[PDB]
Amino acid sequence: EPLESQYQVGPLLGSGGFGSVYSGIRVSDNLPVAIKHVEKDRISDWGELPNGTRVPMEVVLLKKVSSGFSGVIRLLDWFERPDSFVLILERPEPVQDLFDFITERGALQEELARSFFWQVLEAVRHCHNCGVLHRDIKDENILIDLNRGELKLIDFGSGALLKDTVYTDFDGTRVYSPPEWIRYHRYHGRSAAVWSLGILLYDMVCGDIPFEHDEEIIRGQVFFRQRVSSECQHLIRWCLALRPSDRPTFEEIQNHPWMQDVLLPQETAEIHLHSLS
Ligand SMILES: N#Cc1ccc(Cc2cc(O)n3ncc(C(=O)Nc4ccc(F)cc4)c3n2)cc1
Repeated sequence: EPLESQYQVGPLLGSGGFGSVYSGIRVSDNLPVAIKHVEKDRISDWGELPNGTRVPMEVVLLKKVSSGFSGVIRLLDWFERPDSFVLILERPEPVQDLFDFITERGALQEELARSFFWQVLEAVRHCHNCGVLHRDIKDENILIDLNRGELKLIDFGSGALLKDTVYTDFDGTRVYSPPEWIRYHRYHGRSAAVWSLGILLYDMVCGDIPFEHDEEIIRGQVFFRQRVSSECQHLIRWCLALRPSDRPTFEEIQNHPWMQDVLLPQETAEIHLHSLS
């Protein structure tokens, strides 16, 4: 029942101002897991479990999205310690984050970018349907299950319950934040999400993000540094519309001409991932 008897703890995987994550194995079935520790003192957002339990908002959100759909890394279990919470998360093997993947490969071929972006969209839709807003969509928060060619969202440490009214707080990544936040400190969940997806898509096909400074975000002029098709440029520019109401809905994105004929995840892996080149 204690954490230490159910799981064998291994070396560090990663960390940050969000938490520290270790490799692990569930003793009962040898299932590979990831073990994330969060300091109670570093937690700003608290939530309530349906049985009235004070936990980190991150746990609340994870639980809501953690039914079997495989586009998010699921929370298998959690533990409370005197000064921390411990999250047991699934761990695909082999696995690589999208940030490292792009860095390794440079800009992605559009067929691959299409597959990846489509899966991210499906994963984000899943989250919204579960009443959860991620608020930090970016390459570092996306894992690739290399064998299956399936992408998985991680790190709901900056997330919130999804609502239809204005958010006046943001603790996600600034260069992925929309102009309305930069200018007015106000945004709506879905349209800000679409903005971040526009940045993500650009990063996929160009190998780097489009904006570095606040003035660039506010200007909203997108320059392409890599060869990118006219349909992909159009979708990107659309997602990066300065006015939130001018941005496409998720329906409109997925009905966009650039998005048609997406590969299945296993196809994607066979063509693009199972290779030395
Ligand atoms: N690659 C990589 C990879 C990606 C991120 C990290 C650090 C990190 C930081 C963080 O604040 N959070 N918050 C949640 C996760 C998480 O779920 N990470 C994770 C899960 C399964 C897995 F197989 C690998 C990482 C997480 N990871 C480590 C390894």
